[PDB]
Amino acid sequence: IQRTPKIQVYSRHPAENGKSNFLNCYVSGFHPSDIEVDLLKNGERIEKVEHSDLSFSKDWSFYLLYYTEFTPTEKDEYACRVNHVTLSQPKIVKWDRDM
Amino acid sequence: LSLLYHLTAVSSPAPGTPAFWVSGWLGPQQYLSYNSLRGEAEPCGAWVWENQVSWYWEKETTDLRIKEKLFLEAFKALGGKGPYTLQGLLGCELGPDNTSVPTAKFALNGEEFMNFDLKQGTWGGDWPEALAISQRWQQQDKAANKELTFLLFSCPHRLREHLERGRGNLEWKEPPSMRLKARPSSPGFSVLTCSAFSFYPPELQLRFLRNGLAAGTGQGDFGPNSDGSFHASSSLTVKSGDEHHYCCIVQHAGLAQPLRVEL
Repeated sequence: IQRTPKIQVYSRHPAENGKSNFLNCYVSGFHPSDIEVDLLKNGERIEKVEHSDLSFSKDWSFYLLYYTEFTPTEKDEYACRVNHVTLSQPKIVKWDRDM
Repeated sequence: LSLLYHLTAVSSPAPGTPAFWVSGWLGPQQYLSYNSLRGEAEPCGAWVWENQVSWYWEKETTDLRIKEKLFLEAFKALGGKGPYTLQGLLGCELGPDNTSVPTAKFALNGEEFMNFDLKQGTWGGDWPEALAISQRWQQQDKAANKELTFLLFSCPHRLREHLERGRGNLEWKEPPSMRLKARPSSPGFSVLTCSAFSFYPPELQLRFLRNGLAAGTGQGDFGPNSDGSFHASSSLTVKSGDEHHYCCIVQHAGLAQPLRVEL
């Protein structure tokens, strides 16, 4: 099979402007394993992003987490851009400062 | 309750990428990390500081090397160019007594197709590909015994050691920080979002309340943080007056009570 990825974007702690934080992109439920994930700042790809070991779930679909240290701002935007075979163009998911 | 290895091999990895990697889990926590590049099994998170019996991560490393070769070998016994993905779920769970319950399932290209009949000591499956790999492993004439050893003795011995020298890591409890916010959506409608930050263990409930009357769960979401903790959110569409009559209820092991939450 091919499974198309789910994408979630969230912070590790509630987002207070000026307090340091972590931003997350959780990608999950996809097959096969090859995947490409960039984190964005107002469009601009973020350099020192880390990631966890590629693992899978009970249904054998793959998941993975990309994270980056950062400091939120009322007029700064973040997003996750993902590319995977099951997709025509890479999908960008905006970080909603609560979800 | 329970220790699980997630093995994955691929038949054509991009360079940089390992052809075969494994992650060991104790419940929802990763304790182990291995891949075919470094070729060494190593601890994760707090488990770096767990007091082991000093040859432990050697025995983990050999067993996973054995399993590395069995996996790459499986691709040779297949008859396309694919490419291919092989996946294994091996481990154990301590029973309703103090005997262990083996798990050994396998999956090819994301479809389960094979397992290990412990009461016979063989890999089994309907598929020609299952039968091919099974026969091939069955021939590397060490491997069925090793596999058997692995699940019946190795695996459930490791679990007890961890259960004893890391029991505190497993009992870990962390309440979530909670938030409840409303955003504009369609005219007439706003979206409510009850979010739960940095909690452990994974098990948690979010339910909405229309006034005090039950409002249902909403549409849940759920993910991991970088530190082994977790995140969750859950949303509801409501119309655009009438939002402060809603609230959220959370419940989680790290709290003494279900915690109500307003806007």
